[PDB]
Amino acid sequence: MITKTSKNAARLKRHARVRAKLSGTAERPRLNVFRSNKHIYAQIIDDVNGVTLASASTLDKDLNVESTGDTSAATKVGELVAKRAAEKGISDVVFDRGGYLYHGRVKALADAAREAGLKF
Amino acid sequence: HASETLRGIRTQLRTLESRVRDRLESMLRSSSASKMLSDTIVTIRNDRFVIPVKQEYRSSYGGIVHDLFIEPQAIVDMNNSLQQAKVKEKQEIERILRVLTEKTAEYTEELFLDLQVLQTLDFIFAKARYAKAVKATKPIMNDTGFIRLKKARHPLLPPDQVVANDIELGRDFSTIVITGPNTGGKTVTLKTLGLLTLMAQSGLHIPADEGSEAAVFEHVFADIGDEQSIEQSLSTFSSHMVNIVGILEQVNENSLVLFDELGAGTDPQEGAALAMSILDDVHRTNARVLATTHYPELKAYGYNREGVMNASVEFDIETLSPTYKLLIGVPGRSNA
Amino acid sequence: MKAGIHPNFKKATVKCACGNEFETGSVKEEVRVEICSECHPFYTGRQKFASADGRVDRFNKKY
Amino acid sequence: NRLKEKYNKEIAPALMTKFNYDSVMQVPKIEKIVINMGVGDAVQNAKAIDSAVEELTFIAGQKPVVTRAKKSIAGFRLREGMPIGAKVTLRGERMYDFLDKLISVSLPRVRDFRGVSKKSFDGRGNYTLGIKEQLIFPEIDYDKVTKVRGMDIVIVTTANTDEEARELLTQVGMPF
RNA sequence: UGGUGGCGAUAGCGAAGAGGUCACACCCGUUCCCAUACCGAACACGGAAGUUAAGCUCUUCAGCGCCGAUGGUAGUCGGGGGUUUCCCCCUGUGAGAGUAGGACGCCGCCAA
RNA sequence: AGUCUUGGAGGUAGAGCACUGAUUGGACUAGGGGCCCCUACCGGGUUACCGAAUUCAGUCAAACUCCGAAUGCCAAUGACU
Repeated sequence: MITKTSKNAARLKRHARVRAKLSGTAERPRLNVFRSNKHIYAQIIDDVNGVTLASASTLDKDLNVESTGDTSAATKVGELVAKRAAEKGISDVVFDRGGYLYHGRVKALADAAREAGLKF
Repeated sequence: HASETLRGIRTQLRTLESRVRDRLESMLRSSSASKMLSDTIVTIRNDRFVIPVKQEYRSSYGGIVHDLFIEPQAIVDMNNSLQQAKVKEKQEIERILRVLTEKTAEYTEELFLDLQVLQTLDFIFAKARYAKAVKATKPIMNDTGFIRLKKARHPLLPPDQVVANDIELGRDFSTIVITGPNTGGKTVTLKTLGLLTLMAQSGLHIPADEGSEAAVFEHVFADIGDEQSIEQSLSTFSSHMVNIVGILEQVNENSLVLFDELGAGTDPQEGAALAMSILDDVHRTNARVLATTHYPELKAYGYNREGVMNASVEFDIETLSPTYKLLIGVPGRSNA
Repeated sequence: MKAGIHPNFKKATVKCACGNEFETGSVKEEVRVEICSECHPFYTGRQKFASADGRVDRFNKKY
Repeated sequence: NRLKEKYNKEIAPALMTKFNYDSVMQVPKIEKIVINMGVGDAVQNAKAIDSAVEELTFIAGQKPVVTRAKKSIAGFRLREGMPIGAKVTLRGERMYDFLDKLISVSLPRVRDFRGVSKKSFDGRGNYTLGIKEQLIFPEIDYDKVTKVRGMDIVIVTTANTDEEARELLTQVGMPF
């Protein structure tokens, strides 16, 4: 009857552990990333007002790919997020890794944002 | 549906097991009792449902310790009733098996007659599946001791390696003497006539073509032997001679006789003289005879005797190979 | 699987004196055995020798 | 393989139909098999820790851990942080191969093996042993064997009840 | 439906049902990235054979737990009195527990 | 400086068991003494001879608080003296 908690619980504990020191304010919103077994989602949020400024996902109809969970898909999602943040002139952003290690898809999305021009 | 008693016993077992599970579950969802258990779950020991229990908690319980593991007192009665239901089950099944024994005992004659009918049909149909499987024809099978194997083939050779021969015996002549050098078609012609006769006399179809005829002999006789091992060439002549003596004691007008190299393994003149005298002895019985020989003297035998026919096997001097073709009415020439 | 900290696993054909062959990933390339599962009497159901010698005493009143 | 296909094709469907589960993966599964050595005899023989570590690497390629005392004790002359026993966790093809080797050789190789303990079910659904002989199966090199103390094996399963775990083990081939 | 914040468990624990075609998770293996004092257990690497059991949602209950009155009581600033290791009166203030009751959740953003 | 007004820090009287301690009776109780039977201190039969632990109820605490006053202190905005 061995039982083990879900990965999402661990992910939330890690995300809270991270947010305990960082937060999103005006001219410096957060950049959250959520992993899914079939997708990945990114959002720009202002913790001061609890309002999202821009978001993206592998479900978007523009800049779409069939991989849906590959480094290339993450890079394209990051490029789209940076394009949205350029259209909406925030001019800055802070990275909020949702407890995930800055190794794979998260690193790819961050590098895509950096290359696009989103300065952390 | 076998009996209402069996249905009631099945209902008693399923309802009593469900009552066991519900009673265990009422113990296991009781919050005051959960402290005393190792687990809020059912377990089994010694073919009983039991509760898993903390070893230090021992004197608090009302139940039989199995191992702690405990069978509670309220379920001992249920498990005993289930045991009685298993006893009633096996009694019911033995009763129904005795009833089935009686119902089979009523239809003994029908079962035996159906078994005989199906064994007859399986025998008939297996023979016919074999007869179709070797692409073989019904022999025209006769009391006149007559054979006409049209385009006859040795059954133990492949259908593309074998050579087809017309063999006819027991009409215009009762004896055939196959003359010529020891070429592998003489003995193969003997074994072909013999095999196809035993196949045909059993109602098994023969590797010979449509309109073939074969004979209902009362007996078949063979002196067909390998010259085994040169330590024994007079054990060969003597063994052949002992077999020939045994054939001569028993042969009749209703007999087939097959002879390979009569009088071999001795002086050729004495061998040929023995062979002619043995063939004359057998020929007087009006038995059907096929003989082979390499002796020159026997090339005159079927010209000088009424009811005897000479034959030979065709040989290709250009390839140094036997053609295995039988030539009836033509004596064999030597080509040494 | 760490690099080099563990020995190389190799598929081997576990053999028995009775002829039974079993395959398991083992360090040894081959493993010779005398008593396999079926060879051991307990796995053979009611063993003949044990089922024959397990009778209770009868006081030896034969004589 | 030789065990995975057998399981998936005989134990899972049969046990599912027997227990009337509401889903396919509700069938209990053997999660892992943990092997432990337990010894603090290391107090008197510092090199004893090396023993059962070279043997465990041969039993299973997975190198064991040098577990250390989590608490000191005077009755045993122990101090926190000193090495005591060894641990191994088999998950994947390793546990299947270990089960195969065990069932095929170890149990039949024991001289007086008859009706293994039925008691040593957890209540919970796990099954637990302490082999007392250090040379149970052939990979232990009888010649190189000097000490005779066997191994703890702990079979862990997702079974919610001991009954279903017993059925799973019996169908797998545990000769109870 | 999912992600993301604020509000004091009136949010939480416990027991029973319904949901996955999407979505979220279970799941399949380690060739690739990464890794485990041992391990694809965890973290990663790609996918979708099947699974709604569990996680997660929608429902139910007052069982643990939580919030929680009014009145009165004790205590008490100030004034006064007495048999003064303490007690009593007056203006004002005013507890905890106990109850009556509430509650098995409310709103802000974004995508579908 | 005095107050009318507000918001604060705070753990004192009071009350209390929700922690740490002392403690009364009841239900139950693993375990330890005593008659002992045979008896490898192994197996029991009993005790109101004691009793860890749990549970119900009921007491006490300067250095115990799930709780918490009245008073006193700081300052501010609008006001009189």
